[PDB]
Amino acid sequence: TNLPTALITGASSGIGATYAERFARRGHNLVMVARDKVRMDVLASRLREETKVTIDVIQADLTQQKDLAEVETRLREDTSIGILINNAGMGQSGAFVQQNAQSIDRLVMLNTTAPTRLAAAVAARFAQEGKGSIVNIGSVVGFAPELGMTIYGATKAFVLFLSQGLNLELGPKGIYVQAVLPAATPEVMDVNELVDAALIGFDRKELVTIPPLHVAERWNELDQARQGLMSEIRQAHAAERYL
Amino acid sequence: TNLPTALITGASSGIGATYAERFARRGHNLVMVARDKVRMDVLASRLREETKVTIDVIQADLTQQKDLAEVETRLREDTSIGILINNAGMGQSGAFVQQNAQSIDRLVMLNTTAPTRLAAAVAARFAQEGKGSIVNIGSVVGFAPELGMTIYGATKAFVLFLSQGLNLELGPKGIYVQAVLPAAPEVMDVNELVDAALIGFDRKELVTIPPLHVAERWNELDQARQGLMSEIRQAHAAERYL
Repeated sequence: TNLPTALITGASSGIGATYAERFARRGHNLVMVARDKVRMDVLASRLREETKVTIDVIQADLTQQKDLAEVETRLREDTSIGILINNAGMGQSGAFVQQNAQSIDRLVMLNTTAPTRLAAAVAARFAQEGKGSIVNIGSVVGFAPELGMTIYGATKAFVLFLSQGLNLELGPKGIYVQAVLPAATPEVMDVNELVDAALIGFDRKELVTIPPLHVAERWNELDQARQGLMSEIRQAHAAERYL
Repeated sequence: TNLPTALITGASSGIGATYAERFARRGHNLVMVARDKVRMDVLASRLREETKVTIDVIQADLTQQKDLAEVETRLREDTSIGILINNAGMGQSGAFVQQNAQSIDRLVMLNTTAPTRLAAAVAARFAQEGKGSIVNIGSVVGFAPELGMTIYGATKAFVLFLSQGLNLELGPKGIYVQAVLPAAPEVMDVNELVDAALIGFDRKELVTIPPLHVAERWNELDQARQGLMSEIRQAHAAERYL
């Protein structure tokens, strides 16, 4: 059976690097995309020797239009790429009043605009072939505006909604769209634990995978509450409490 | 002084124009920001005659870095502006496979990056003065990925989270942050929607959803959200993942 090549963003460290290591050991060829080329080459050299798979290393600053369009083109034309890992370690630096226009641009671009454009690059080809996987790395911060990471959490709420919408749109076409929601990473989770758990959901083709969530029912309750709100949407007139 | 000036984006038609009309009749001076200068000038000329308030008209394509930076600068330096209406009529054209990189750029910029940057322009000054209002125009589509407007609804889910986070961050400093969520075949009158949103604005309501028939549904949804975070145990993966 064909094991498809996986393109992974932010593949130089953290979740991206661990995803590259796991897929290489599984037998997948890789396309590693990251701004930090030095760490990518170190990791790629080790994975080539250990796993004998093919690894192409692309240096790219996805806040650049030039670099992002080049990665988009690779996803569109490389028919061997059947897996896209939308990963970005880009977080928010402190409070909202400390953000400047430039850091907001980069934060939204890396966590929202770039993942959406990459999914659009493979969506048309995945629909042609009737197969493919899009794994979007969100965060549980998208559920918690109380944590004080306002812009970052907002981009993660974006990524979750994007995954839910892409599933309903691309699912019937044979495309698997997964949302992975790591914890804010006071002992936190090991990155090996996190990615191994995310892959257990990937193999089950789970749509929303939240490794740090103790009660899986909590998600379904939130989804039910969401759909329960939409059942009371009557667009003809405003509610009486506003009259 | 007295009634603070309100800056309104997308003020050329729809919700933005209706907001401009309501605030002008209330006695607020306006700063109207929109790409369509012709419709802004028609509306501004009439509102000047009817309401005698001051209206400054700024033509701005908020997908341009130059134009957006100018509106940010005006928000930082004009101390009379005490109200920001983050409004954008920008929607999505059909399905996701039909979206191109350029339309995605503009959709996210107008509905996500620009409102966030405009709020950042007033946040520091509003905290200085200890007062001010930020009204973010979201949508109920942010609750419904089933409607097939994936990117648009995603930007609106962004806007809702931004409002909730800005409330908890800027609220204690005296800043009011409101999220207004209009609906997406009989639709609602735009006058009803803005009149309903302003009823919540005067109550300083944090989340105003005019088309929501049962207000409790929102509180239940927010409770369900917090219930999920209460079961987040970050030390180890859940047992269901080995």
